[PDB]
Amino acid sequence: MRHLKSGRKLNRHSSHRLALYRNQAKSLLTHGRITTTVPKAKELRGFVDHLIHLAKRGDLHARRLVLRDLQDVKLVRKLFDEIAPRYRDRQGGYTRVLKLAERRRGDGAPLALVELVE
Amino acid sequence: MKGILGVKVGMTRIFRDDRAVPVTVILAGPCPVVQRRTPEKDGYTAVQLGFLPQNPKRVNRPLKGHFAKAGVEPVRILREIRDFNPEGDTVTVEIFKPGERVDVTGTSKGRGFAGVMKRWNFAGGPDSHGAHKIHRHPGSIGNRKTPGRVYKGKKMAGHYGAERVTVMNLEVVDVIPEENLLLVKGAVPGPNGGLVIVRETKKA
Amino acid sequence: MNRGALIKLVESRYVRTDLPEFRPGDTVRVSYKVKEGNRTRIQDFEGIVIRIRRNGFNTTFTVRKVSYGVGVERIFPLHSPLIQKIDIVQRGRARRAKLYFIRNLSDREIRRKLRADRKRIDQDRAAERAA
Amino acid sequence: AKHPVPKKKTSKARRDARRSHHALTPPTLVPCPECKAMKPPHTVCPECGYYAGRKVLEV
Amino acid sequence: RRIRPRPPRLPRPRPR
Amino acid sequence: MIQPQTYLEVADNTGARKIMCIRVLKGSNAKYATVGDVIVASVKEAIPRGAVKEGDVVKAVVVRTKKEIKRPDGSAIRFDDNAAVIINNQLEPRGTRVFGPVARELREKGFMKIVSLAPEVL
RNA sequence: CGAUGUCGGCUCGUCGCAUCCUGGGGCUGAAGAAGGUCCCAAGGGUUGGGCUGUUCGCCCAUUAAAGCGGCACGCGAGCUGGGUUCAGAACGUCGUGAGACAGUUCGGUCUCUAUCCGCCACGGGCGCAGGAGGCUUGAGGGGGGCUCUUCCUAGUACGAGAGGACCGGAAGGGACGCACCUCUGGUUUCCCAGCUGUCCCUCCAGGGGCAUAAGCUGGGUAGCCAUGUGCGGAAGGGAUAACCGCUGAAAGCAUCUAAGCGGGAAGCCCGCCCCAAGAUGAGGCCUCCCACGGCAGCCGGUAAGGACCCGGGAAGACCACCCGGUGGAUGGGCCGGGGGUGUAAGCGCCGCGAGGCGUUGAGCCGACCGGUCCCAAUCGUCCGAGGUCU
RNA sequence: GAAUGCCGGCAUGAGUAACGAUAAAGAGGGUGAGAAUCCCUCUCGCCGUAAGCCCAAGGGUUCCUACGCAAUGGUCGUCAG
RNA sequence: CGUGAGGGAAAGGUGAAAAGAACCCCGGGAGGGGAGUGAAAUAGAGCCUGAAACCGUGGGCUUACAAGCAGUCACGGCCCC
Ligand SMILES: [K+]
Ligand SMILES: [Mg+2]
Ligand SMILES: [Mg+2]
Ligand SMILES: [Mg+2]
Ligand SMILES: [Mg+2]
Ligand SMILES: [Mg+2]
Ligand SMILES: [Mg+2]
Ligand SMILES: [Mg+2]
Ligand SMILES: [Mg+2]
Ligand SMILES: [Mg+2]
Ligand SMILES: [Mg+2]
Ligand SMILES: [Mg+2]
Ligand SMILES: [Mg+2]
Ligand SMILES: [Mg+2]
Ligand SMILES: [Mg+2]
Ligand SMILES: [Mg+2]
Ligand SMILES: [Mg+2]
Ligand SMILES: [Mg+2]
Ligand SMILES: [Mg+2]
Ligand SMILES: [Mg+2]
Ligand SMILES: [Mg+2]
Ligand SMILES: [Mg+2]
Ligand SMILES: [Mg+2]
Ligand SMILES: [Mg+2]
Ligand SMILES: [Mg+2]
Ligand SMILES: [Mg+2]
Ligand SMILES: [Mg+2]
Ligand SMILES: [Mg+2]
Ligand SMILES: [Mg+2]
Ligand SMILES: [Mg+2]
Ligand SMILES: [Mg+2]
Ligand SMILES: [Mg+2]
Ligand SMILES: [Mg+2]
Ligand SMILES: [Mg+2]
Ligand SMILES: [Mg+2]
Ligand SMILES: [Mg+2]
Ligand SMILES: [Mg+2]
Ligand SMILES: [Mg+2]
Ligand SMILES: [Mg+2]
Ligand SMILES: [Mg+2]
Ligand SMILES: [Mg+2]
Ligand SMILES: [Mg+2]
Ligand SMILES: [Mg+2]
Ligand SMILES: [Mg+2]
Ligand SMILES: [Mg+2]
Ligand SMILES: [Mg+2]
Ligand SMILES: [Mg+2]
Ligand SMILES: [Mg+2]
Ligand SMILES: [Mg+2]
Ligand SMILES: [Mg+2]
Ligand SMILES: [Mg+2]
Ligand SMILES: [Mg+2]
Ligand SMILES: [Mg+2]
Ligand SMILES: [Mg+2]
Ligand SMILES: [Mg+2]
Ligand SMILES: [Mg+2]
Ligand SMILES: [Mg+2]
Ligand SMILES: [Mg+2]
Ligand SMILES: [Mg+2]
Ligand SMILES: [Mg+2]
Ligand SMILES: [Mg+2]
Ligand SMILES: [Mg+2]
Ligand SMILES: [Mg+2]
Ligand SMILES: [Mg+2]
Ligand SMILES: [Mg+2]
Ligand SMILES: [Mg+2]
Ligand SMILES: [Mg+2]
Ligand SMILES: [Mg+2]
Ligand SMILES: [Mg+2]
Ligand SMILES: [Mg+2]
Ligand SMILES: [Mg+2]
Ligand SMILES: [Mg+2]
Ligand SMILES: [Mg+2]
Ligand SMILES: [Mg+2]
Ligand SMILES: [Mg+2]
Ligand SMILES: [Mg+2]
Ligand SMILES: [Mg+2]
Ligand SMILES: [Mg+2]
Ligand SMILES: [Mg+2]
Ligand SMILES: [Mg+2]
Ligand SMILES: [Mg+2]
Ligand SMILES: [Mg+2]
Ligand SMILES: [Mg+2]
Ligand SMILES: [Mg+2]
Ligand SMILES: [Mg+2]
Ligand SMILES: [Mg+2]
Ligand SMILES: [Mg+2]
Ligand SMILES: [Mg+2]
Ligand SMILES: [Mg+2]
Ligand SMILES: [Mg+2]
Ligand SMILES: [Mg+2]
Ligand SMILES: [Mg+2]
Ligand SMILES: [Mg+2]
Ligand SMILES: [Mg+2]
Ligand SMILES: [Mg+2]
Ligand SMILES: [Mg+2]
Ligand SMILES: [Mg+2]
Ligand SMILES: [Mg+2]
Ligand SMILES: [Mg+2]
Ligand SMILES: [Mg+2]
Ligand SMILES: [Mg+2]
Ligand SMILES: [Mg+2]
Ligand SMILES: [Mg+2]
Ligand SMILES: [Mg+2]
Ligand SMILES: [Mg+2]
Ligand SMILES: [Mg+2]
Ligand SMILES: [Mg+2]
Ligand SMILES: [Mg+2]
Ligand SMILES: [Mg+2]
Ligand SMILES: [Mg+2]
Ligand SMILES: [Mg+2]
Ligand SMILES: [Mg+2]
Ligand SMILES: [Mg+2]
Ligand SMILES: [Mg+2]
Ligand SMILES: [Mg+2]
Ligand SMILES: [Mg+2]
Ligand SMILES: [Mg+2]
Ligand SMILES: [Mg+2]
Ligand SMILES: [Mg+2]
Ligand SMILES: [Mg+2]
Ligand SMILES: [Mg+2]
Ligand SMILES: [Mg+2]
Ligand SMILES: [Mg+2]
Ligand SMILES: [Mg+2]
Ligand SMILES: [Mg+2]
Ligand SMILES: [Mg+2]
Ligand SMILES: [Mg+2]
Ligand SMILES: [Mg+2]
Ligand SMILES: [Mg+2]
Ligand SMILES: [Mg+2]
Ligand SMILES: [Mg+2]
Ligand SMILES: [Mg+2]
Ligand SMILES: [Mg+2]
Ligand SMILES: [Mg+2]
Ligand SMILES: [Mg+2]
Ligand SMILES: [Mg+2]
Ligand SMILES: [Mg+2]
Ligand SMILES: [Mg+2]
Ligand SMILES: [Mg+2]
Ligand SMILES: [Mg+2]
Ligand SMILES: [Mg+2]
Ligand SMILES: [Mg+2]
Ligand SMILES: [Mg+2]
Ligand SMILES: [Mg+2]
Ligand SMILES: [Mg+2]
Ligand SMILES: [Mg+2]
Ligand SMILES: [Mg+2]
Ligand SMILES: [Mg+2]
Ligand SMILES: [Mg+2]
Ligand SMILES: [Mg+2]
Ligand SMILES: [Mg+2]
Ligand SMILES: [Mg+2]
Ligand SMILES: [Mg+2]
Ligand SMILES: [Mg+2]
Ligand SMILES: [Mg+2]
Ligand SMILES: [Mg+2]
Ligand SMILES: [Mg+2]
Ligand SMILES: [Mg+2]
Ligand SMILES: [Mg+2]
Ligand SMILES: [Mg+2]
Ligand SMILES: [Mg+2]
Ligand SMILES: [Mg+2]
Ligand SMILES: [Mg+2]
Ligand SMILES: [Mg+2]
Ligand SMILES: [Mg+2]
Ligand SMILES: [Mg+2]
Ligand SMILES: [Mg+2]
Ligand SMILES: [Mg+2]
Ligand SMILES: [Mg+2]
Ligand SMILES: [Mg+2]
Ligand SMILES: [Mg+2]
Ligand SMILES: [Mg+2]
Ligand SMILES: [Mg+2]
Ligand SMILES: [Mg+2]
Ligand SMILES: [Mg+2]
Ligand SMILES: [Mg+2]
Ligand SMILES: [Mg+2]
Ligand SMILES: [Mg+2]
Ligand SMILES: [Mg+2]
Ligand SMILES: [Mg+2]
Ligand SMILES: [Mg+2]
Ligand SMILES: [Mg+2]
Ligand SMILES: [Mg+2]
Ligand SMILES: [Mg+2]
Ligand SMILES: [Mg+2]
Ligand SMILES: [Mg+2]
Ligand SMILES: [Mg+2]
Ligand SMILES: [Mg+2]
Ligand SMILES: [Mg+2]
Ligand SMILES: [Mg+2]
Ligand SMILES: [Mg+2]
Ligand SMILES: [Mg+2]
Ligand SMILES: [Mg+2]
Ligand SMILES: [Mg+2]
Ligand SMILES: [Mg+2]
Ligand SMILES: [Mg+2]
Ligand SMILES: [Mg+2]
Ligand SMILES: [Mg+2]
Ligand SMILES: [Mg+2]
Ligand SMILES: [Mg+2]
Ligand SMILES: [Mg+2]
Ligand SMILES: [Mg+2]
Ligand SMILES: [Mg+2]
Ligand SMILES: [Mg+2]
Ligand SMILES: [Mg+2]
Ligand SMILES: [Mg+2]
Ligand SMILES: [Mg+2]
Ligand SMILES: [Mg+2]
Ligand SMILES: [Mg+2]
Ligand SMILES: [Zn+2]
Repeated sequence: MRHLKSGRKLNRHSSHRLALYRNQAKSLLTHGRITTTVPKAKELRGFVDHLIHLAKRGDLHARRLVLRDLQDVKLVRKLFDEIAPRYRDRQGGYTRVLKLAERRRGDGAPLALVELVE
Repeated sequence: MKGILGVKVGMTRIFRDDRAVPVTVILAGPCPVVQRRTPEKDGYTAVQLGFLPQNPKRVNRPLKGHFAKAGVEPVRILREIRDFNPEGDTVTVEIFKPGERVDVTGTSKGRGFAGVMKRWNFAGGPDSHGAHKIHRHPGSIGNRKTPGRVYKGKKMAGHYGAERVTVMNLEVVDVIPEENLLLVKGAVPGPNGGLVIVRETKKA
Repeated sequence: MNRGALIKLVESRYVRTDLPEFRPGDTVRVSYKVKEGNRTRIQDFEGIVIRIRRNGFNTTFTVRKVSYGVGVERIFPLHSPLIQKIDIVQRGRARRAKLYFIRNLSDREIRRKLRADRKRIDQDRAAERAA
Repeated sequence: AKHPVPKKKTSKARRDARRSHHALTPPTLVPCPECKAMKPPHTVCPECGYYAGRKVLEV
Repeated sequence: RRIRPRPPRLPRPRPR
Repeated sequence: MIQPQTYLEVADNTGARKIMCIRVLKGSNAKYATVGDVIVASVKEAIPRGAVKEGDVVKAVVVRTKKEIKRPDGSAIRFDDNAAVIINNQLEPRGTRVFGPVARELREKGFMKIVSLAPEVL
């Protein structure tokens, strides 16, 4: 049973799943768009959207919060300076996931892109 | 033999005469009768009841014909109450008064493929003293050459829950017509937001 | 439909607003209605609140005291009509929301560990000045 | 355990009757409104790079 | 319940 | 929640200090006894020259439990030990005193004498 | 004998009845209560512990009772391996000896993969002469079936007394079962906090990794849960068993019977809950579709409708089932509430300092109850009747 | 036609068990007919009285470079003992 | 294979003649389709003949209320001559 439980396990133990979401966000907040597996893609939506929302608030507390996951002072700066402001009026939904048409060769995994919204 | 359709909403406890009473709230009314079954036409006596409004877009054509013949707005579920004839065209909570004693049918929580210990309360195996990869196993399932087969009905693992369960003889603690609310004492099958059926009890 | 709303509605007729607020660590006197033979009376229970479970109307609090050499804990539903009044006899200061740990301390250690919350004391005296 | 083992070789008929459920179902495809090419629904067209009536991705 | 103990008729099996 | 093997402090001046339950007297197979239930127990430890000595097989009523007990008013109550008071086959106490509070459930179950002897009923 | 694994235990039971208890009786050397003894009855029930490898037995404490047997002395491709069949070693005894002993002692390898039948669950297919969406009837199955105490009747009938009822009526329990999470009590793998060593970011402050597959410690929502909560055993109707009759011959009397009619069990049939029309004997009702083309038939396009695909779900191994797909609140984000944690960072003040106070119930914040089209369920495709004959 | 016969071929079990330490991965860029699996970068994790380094035995060209991918590599391969 | 003494295999066939398939086509290659050689190419080198087990495609008949050492005897239906 799993009744009303939220959030995938992704066949990773606790701390590895965590590093996964961080490294994804790092990659995403860097290139603005990445490709991953669909389940990985759906889980990233929330994790980054939360960080982006904290950049929108701009205070010191927010930066130190975000910096716990992202770790890179430059990248945080980018998030706070470049990324965030172009979402001031956007209330949630700062990311999108769209599904790709071709599976991977070596394991047939369904791929998708995840990107930051305009 | 009166009955009504409803939804399970959640439990709490109220206070009545320095006593705490666990209750379950059910949203029951109102339910429009949309067909009646008679001994002439159908062989028996019932009242087909409808419940919860439906987006008429989502109701197909064979169904649209059925409601219109009743003079009735489209509805999410149809269910019958057997041996029941309310005079009105609509049934509400007003048919049960506090103190009345009722039966409720719900669809039980589903435990999926359940082990033998959860489903049938077997004892499993010992947990040390040499117990070997059998700690939750059923044990013997038979004899030897006689009869040399397994009985029908033998309790084994398999799906559990998500099945029709009726709990009987519950006390009606209160009814709130202004909200179509029904307060029954005790526990009702199924998850919150679940469909239920509430009948007058068959208990004396 | 709003299922949570319906619940709180049923519940609402029993909700009390008349009782004082209090925090775990505080010392409190709960005047509880009790029945025996053949009468009903008011029996006081006075101790530290060591826990506060919150579930809206179903919030319950737990109070602990030593009576004639034995430790006693009492659990009360906060909106129980059987409670007449609750009197804050002292404000205490925990750094912790559940205080199970005092079960294993001496009367001395407890006094050290739960110092008077002087802030909420001035605060209690700031009110108690009526117009 | 005691090493269960098959008692009889399975008949050609019975192995093939087990396979009576093994047929693949053809992939489900729809034309893409821009380049008319056949593609999986709800996916970005991998031929012309369009999904939801706008160019999304460089093919 | 047979009152006279009955001999084993097979050894406990060994790797042999 | 008292069952066979469970030790209990005795809350009286009978002379026993600790008794160990060996049987709960509530039907053919009751699993646990609680406040107001009569148990049968052995005396595991006693003071010099009591009305009882180590080794006796006595009866006692449970007066305090460490598993909390629930009440019809929606409250509960719980004590720090499990204690009992030794009795005779007439449900009367055997000692002349009882120590510490006892549960009000005792009154309802007809252990009147004990309740008056108790310093406090909670 | 080109192998039918062997005591006891555990686990899971199912059956017999020559019945341990609970139900119905006859006789009694049956006053009452309580027994004795035989008859009917297999529905349910039949406890925990000490000793011993034990089955058995004895004992302790209870009990309505602590029933006896069958199923390869049921059950080792289900577990144990204490008993007992190997090799080591010792004691008593036998033998010159090697060695031996229904004599004893300590130790001694128990095999991941189920093909077929069978069983528990779940689908796919075809069928149920038009094709469809709903709602159902119940043939036939299964589940269940226990019982104690106290009180009133009444300290009455009965008895010298001790004691102590039938019938009837209330209340409270034990074990078992189903469901549930409001309370009580668990878990709650990252929801919060505290703490150590070390390496790091970025020097201070502030943080991050690692110490488990949570480093440790104090807590903990939803969910899943029991120790917690509700409810169930029935009631009632019918037919009977033993047993008791009514009327009554044969057989002028007598007879429960040969004709006929009563009473009578926890048992039987029904009633209660669950499954069920593959019930091929394929049922019924309501409603929608339509008599289209080319050649009881085939082919093509459609109708009602359905599937595919997608967002999901206290549904779930896959499958299925249920909800939703922009005409939209399905998930995700975001806002509000709940809920947990228990006063963040930063700054100001106090102290030489570890720290302390205020700002501040602050900051953070899974799942819960809601709101909101910010993100994503785009766009679509394929199936799918034209109704056999008296 | 049988000898649990001999040699060979091909079935069944079955698209099943398994794919050899639970130290762990993610993304971007490149190459190419083809890439989860080769190269490059960044991030994350693991060993560190070693899972680093140097000798002796044993092995005997496995070393370096270019060009390759039928087979060997438990998948893949453009990589490689 | 075995430390060694020692043990100890499997494996023959294009065609008369290489005339061993230029060249084009799909393909990274393998492989194939044409062209060509030959009396013959299911003689194409994984090559005389090419049996059987075994796997596949296509066609007729048949099968989803049926109880089986799988055949046989009878009858009827459908398909072929
Ligand atoms: K022997
Ligand atoms: Mg489930
Ligand atoms: Mg689990
Ligand atoms: Mg959800
Ligand atoms: Mg997580
Ligand atoms: Mg999940
Ligand atoms: Mg995996
Ligand atoms: Mg992994
Ligand atoms: Mg984990
Ligand atoms: Mg870790
Ligand atoms: Mg890790
Ligand atoms: Mg998409
Ligand atoms: Mg690959
Ligand atoms: Mg796809
Ligand atoms: Mg239902
Ligand atoms: Mg189990
Ligand atoms: Mg169960
Ligand atoms: Mg259980
Ligand atoms: Mg067990
Ligand atoms: Mg054991
Ligand atoms: Mg266990
Ligand atoms: Mg073992
Ligand atoms: Mg083993
Ligand atoms: Mg184990
Ligand atoms: Mg056996
Ligand atoms: Mg066996
Ligand atoms: Mg048989
Ligand atoms: Mg199910
Ligand atoms: Mg009321
Ligand atoms: Mg629920
Ligand atoms: Mg709620
Ligand atoms: Mg409302
Ligand atoms: Mg008092
Ligand atoms: Mg075995
Ligand atoms: Mg096995
Ligand atoms: Mg094993
Ligand atoms: Mg095996
Ligand atoms: Mg076999
Ligand atoms: Mg075959
Ligand atoms: Mg075949
Ligand atoms: Mg098969
Ligand atoms: Mg002694
Ligand atoms: Mg033999
Ligand atoms: Mg054999
Ligand atoms: Mg054999
Ligand atoms: Mg054999
Ligand atoms: Mg054998
Ligand atoms: Mg008999
Ligand atoms: Mg009797
Ligand atoms: Mg008598
Ligand atoms: Mg007498
Ligand atoms: Mg008798
Ligand atoms: Mg008799
Ligand atoms: Mg019986
Ligand atoms: Mg039986
Ligand atoms: Mg029996
Ligand atoms: Mg013992
Ligand atoms: Mg024993
Ligand atoms: Mg014994
Ligand atoms: Mg022993
Ligand atoms: Mg013996
Ligand atoms: Mg008796
Ligand atoms: Mg016994
Ligand atoms: Mg038996
Ligand atoms: Mg036997
Ligand atoms: Mg046996
Ligand atoms: Mg056996
Ligand atoms: Mg074994
Ligand atoms: Mg055995
Ligand atoms: Mg065997
Ligand atoms: Mg066997
Ligand atoms: Mg087993
Ligand atoms: Mg042994
Ligand atoms: Mg012995
Ligand atoms: Mg031995
Ligand atoms: Mg030996
Ligand atoms: Mg010896
Ligand atoms: Mg000797
Ligand atoms: Mg001699
Ligand atoms: Mg001698
Ligand atoms: Mg001999
Ligand atoms: Mg001898
Ligand atoms: Mg011998
Ligand atoms: Mg002897
Ligand atoms: Mg000896
Ligand atoms: Mg031994
Ligand atoms: Mg040893
Ligand atoms: Mg083993
Ligand atoms: Mg297998
Ligand atoms: Mg099988
Ligand atoms: Mg078979
Ligand atoms: Mg089916
Ligand atoms: Mg199907
Ligand atoms: Mg009918
Ligand atoms: Mg049948
Ligand atoms: Mg029936
Ligand atoms: Mg039945
Ligand atoms: Mg009386
Ligand atoms: Mg009862
Ligand atoms: Mg809750
Ligand atoms: Mg809880
Ligand atoms: Mg609670
Ligand atoms: Mg709790
Ligand atoms: Mg965290
Ligand atoms: Mg941590
Ligand atoms: Mg650190
Ligand atoms: Mg620092
Ligand atoms: Mg590190
Ligand atoms: Mg490390
Ligand atoms: Mg680690
Ligand atoms: Mg806890
Ligand atoms: Mg914890
Ligand atoms: Mg929780
Ligand atoms: Mg329980
Ligand atoms: Mg009856
Ligand atoms: Mg009768
Ligand atoms: Mg007579
Ligand atoms: Mg007469
Ligand atoms: Mg005569
Ligand atoms: Mg007659
Ligand atoms: Mg009769
Ligand atoms: Mg009769
Ligand atoms: Mg009579
Ligand atoms: Mg009964
Ligand atoms: Mg049904
Ligand atoms: Mg049908
Ligand atoms: Mg049906
Ligand atoms: Mg039939
Ligand atoms: Mg039908
Ligand atoms: Mg799903
Ligand atoms: Mg739909
Ligand atoms: Mg659509
Ligand atoms: Mg649309
Ligand atoms: Mg939404
Ligand atoms: Mg939402
Ligand atoms: Mg809140
Ligand atoms: Mg709060
Ligand atoms: Mg502060
Ligand atoms: Mg601060
Ligand atoms: Mg200073
Ligand atoms: Mg909040
Ligand atoms: Mg959130
Ligand atoms: Mg709206
Ligand atoms: Mg399209
Ligand atoms: Mg022959
Ligand atoms: Mg062989
Ligand atoms: Mg063989
Ligand atoms: Mg054989
Ligand atoms: Mg051979
Ligand atoms: Mg041969
Ligand atoms: Mg051979
Ligand atoms: Mg061979
Ligand atoms: Mg094969
Ligand atoms: Mg498979
Ligand atoms: Mg298999
Ligand atoms: Mg498998
Ligand atoms: Mg292997
Ligand atoms: Mg596998
Ligand atoms: Mg590996
Ligand atoms: Mg591995
Ligand atoms: Mg490990
Ligand atoms: Mg890459
Ligand atoms: Mg790339
Ligand atoms: Mg690759
Ligand atoms: Mg590749
Ligand atoms: Mg590389
Ligand atoms: Mg070191
Ligand atoms: Mg060398
Ligand atoms: Mg070598
Ligand atoms: Mg070489
Ligand atoms: Mg070199
Ligand atoms: Mg080289
Ligand atoms: Mg190299
Ligand atoms: Mg190279
Ligand atoms: Mg290769
Ligand atoms: Mg290749
Ligand atoms: Mg080559
Ligand atoms: Mg290879
Ligand atoms: Mg390979
Ligand atoms: Mg390998
Ligand atoms: Mg390759
Ligand atoms: Mg290459
Ligand atoms: Mg290599
Ligand atoms: Mg050798
Ligand atoms: Mg060699
Ligand atoms: Mg040799
Ligand atoms: Mg040769
Ligand atoms: Mg030649
Ligand atoms: Mg030649
Ligand atoms: Mg070419
Ligand atoms: Mg090419
Ligand atoms: Mg070529
Ligand atoms: Mg070709
Ligand atoms: Mg060619
Ligand atoms: Mg030619
Ligand atoms: Mg010729
Ligand atoms: Mg030829
Ligand atoms: Mg030839
Ligand atoms: Mg060949
Ligand atoms: Mg020749
Ligand atoms: Mg040839
Ligand atoms: Mg050939
Ligand atoms: Mg052939
Ligand atoms: Mg064929
Ligand atoms: Mg039939
Ligand atoms: Mg047929
Ligand atoms: Mg037959
Ligand atoms: Mg004939
Ligand atoms: Mg013929
Ligand atoms: Zn396109």
